[PDB]
Amino acid sequence: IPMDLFDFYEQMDKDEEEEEETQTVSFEVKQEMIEELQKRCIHLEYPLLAEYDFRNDSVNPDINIDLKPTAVLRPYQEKSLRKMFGNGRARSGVIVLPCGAGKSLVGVTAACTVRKRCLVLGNSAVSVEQWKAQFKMWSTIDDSQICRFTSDAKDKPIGCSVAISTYSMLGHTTKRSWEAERVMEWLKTQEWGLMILDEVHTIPAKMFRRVLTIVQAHCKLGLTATLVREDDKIVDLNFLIGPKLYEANWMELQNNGYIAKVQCAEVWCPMSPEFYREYVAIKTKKRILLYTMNPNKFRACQFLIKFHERRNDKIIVFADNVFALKEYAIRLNKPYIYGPTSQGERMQILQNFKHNPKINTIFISKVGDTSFDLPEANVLIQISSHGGSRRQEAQRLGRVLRAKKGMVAEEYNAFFYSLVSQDTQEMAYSTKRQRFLVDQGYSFKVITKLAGMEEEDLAFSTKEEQQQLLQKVLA
Amino acid sequence: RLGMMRHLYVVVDGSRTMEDQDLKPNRLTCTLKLLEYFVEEYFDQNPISQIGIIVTKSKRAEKLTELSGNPRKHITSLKKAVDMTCHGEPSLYNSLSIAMQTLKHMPGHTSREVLIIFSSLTTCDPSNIYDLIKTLKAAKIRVSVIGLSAEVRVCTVLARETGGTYHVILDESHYKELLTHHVSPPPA
Amino acid sequence: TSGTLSPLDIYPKILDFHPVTMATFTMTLARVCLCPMIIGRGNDQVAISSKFETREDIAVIRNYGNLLLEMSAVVPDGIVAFFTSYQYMESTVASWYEQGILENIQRNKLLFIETQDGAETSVALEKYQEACENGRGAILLSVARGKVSEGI
Repeated sequence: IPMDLFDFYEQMDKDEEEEEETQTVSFEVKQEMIEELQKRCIHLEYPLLAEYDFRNDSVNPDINIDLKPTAVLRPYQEKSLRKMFGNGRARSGVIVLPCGAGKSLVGVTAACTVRKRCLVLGNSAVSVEQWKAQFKMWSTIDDSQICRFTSDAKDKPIGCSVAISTYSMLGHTTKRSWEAERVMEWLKTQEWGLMILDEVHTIPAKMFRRVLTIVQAHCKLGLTATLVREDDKIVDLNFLIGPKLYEANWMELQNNGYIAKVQCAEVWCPMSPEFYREYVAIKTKKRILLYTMNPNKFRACQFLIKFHERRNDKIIVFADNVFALKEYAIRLNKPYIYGPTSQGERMQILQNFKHNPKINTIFISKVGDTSFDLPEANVLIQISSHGGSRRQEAQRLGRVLRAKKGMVAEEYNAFFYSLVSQDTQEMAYSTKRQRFLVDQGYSFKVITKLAGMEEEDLAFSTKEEQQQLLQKVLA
Repeated sequence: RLGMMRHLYVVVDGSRTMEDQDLKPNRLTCTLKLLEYFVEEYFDQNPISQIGIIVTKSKRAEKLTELSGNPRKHITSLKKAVDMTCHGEPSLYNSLSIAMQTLKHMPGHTSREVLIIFSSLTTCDPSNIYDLIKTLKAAKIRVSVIGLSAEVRVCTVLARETGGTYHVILDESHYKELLTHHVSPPPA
Repeated sequence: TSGTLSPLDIYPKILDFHPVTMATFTMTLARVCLCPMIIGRGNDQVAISSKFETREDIAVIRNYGNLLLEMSAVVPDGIVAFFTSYQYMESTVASWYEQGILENIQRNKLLFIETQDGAETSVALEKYQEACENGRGAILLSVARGKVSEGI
């Protein structure tokens, strides 16, 4: 019976003396006792099923957060917190929802419900500042106990939620990675007990994974929309944070005056003289440019901007590369936003795009993703298949697009487009993209021709024009 | 069946409440569609007879068909009405006064009848409706109401005082049973 | 007697005596009656704490004012809304005559306030029986203690 049972720590492992012979592990591996990774503590179901239990004799009895107030979440979010009360730590650990519908609120509520000494992990200071703005109803004495805790200073019991910090490892002041042995876990090194991760996909990377791996970490919750990069690490995240409690929030459940119905499309474009000579012959990182700048595909992108500006729709055009961004945008004479565009000029372009009926198309680089209060529109065009994550295409779509007036309860009232050059490595991403979006509940189709592109003025009207671009791209 | 001749004024509720999806597609669509089925069955049972069609909508009365002995006008009018739908609130007093004016003219041995399909709860008319009910019973104009989910007392008294036919309809099957009871002739 | 009294105990409690008991009518099925309760329908419906129901504006505005309007507009029949006091009644229905500009029901209902008059009471019952939602016993507000309890 476990009334005497010691349990300890060695470098990243838990060893269990004079044992109760617990299920699901090897025995006398190198001594009479059981020995697991720290990170295996998460598997509380394997003892719970057996009817086994354990005690935290290493406890520290100091004080904790109360945060008694409540707020109202979306109908699926409220169902998702209600499930978490239901399931408990044996059968909980991540939630997936867009970066534009209430993820900050799920984190402050997840900490106010769970109610333990908490450390909040985030990607960015702006997101700490959005959390703070969310959290003001549960903030103790409004503004006299909230503080930041990162590379310049630390103070107070709370802040953006409870104490927030960043994932970073540049040196001794880049907080969570550097501090990962001092404070954090109620059962051993026992100052705190609860972990809330915003942007949770960020942690399972090869160096970062160690922050999570080198503890027992009692309670853990993660929140994300991108969830994984193109190589799919996500089997690891079940171990590292916990299993996935939720994924859906389909626009099928929020149509009539609520968000958008999006017609999704992929566009297959043919390939014009000289560009495949050179695509086929070049194996280097330049070849990404011959498939993206393919003038038949540029003419589809131009024709599509013209159709939706003729109807006065608002359009964001995404370009994965600053070269591509500027070659498309300067030719189409639409503003662009990227890293080196300043805050003053970005806020002028974005205010113009949202409120000026003359400024209806803009071009944007990777800086939106994971973070850029991206503005509202009704049309999204991606010039390329990229290598950022099929799941980030759906986060980006979801956070940017809304219903056009009048038509707020129809089958579709917003539009997404991804442009693909036929007979290239750009095509490989489609059978995955297509399966992903339809599994996310989206109506998605393939457009393979445009015989009305043969009825109007567009660029690249000759071989000589196309040759002028081909020489510039090759250089 | 032959023995006497009937005059019947079909009155339909074209208020905003008739748009509702409670009774197939919506009440307006289900009622006009079954009412077309009734006209042909009543005229087949009653070869020497007449009907006229009135609606109450947007706080007024309108004549969809004039009083006549050819069924074709009435099914063509029920077809033409569905497109223009229903909005607003009844005008029952003005509809019983135009119906009265046509029915008073008719000779001694023919019936005087008003059939009303009712999905409202009152009517917009200022005029004193009780004076007009007293006048219907003197004139021998009989008024029947088929109501949708509704027993509001002035309508029920108005159908009882004029002859005894306030009925409630809760399905498309029950409404076809009610119209088919009205297809049935009077004694002579 | 009092119509119903089946749990029996309160009368012997009040008497400090133990009468002979008897149930002396044949009753009808439960299905002719329906006795609902209302409190909310999603997990975000938190405005009904009623720690100070006489002061909780958000709670009066939310399902107390809003559920009444949903139920009355959907269920279009003659329906009387009973309140615990005049002050609640006045706050819940903005009416023609509002206690503030900030009150949360907009729909044709009739009032039943103090200085009720025996002749004036009948006018409101004539209106409710005749037609429309509104009248005495119809879409009208009355405090449950008040005279409307005599009925017609």
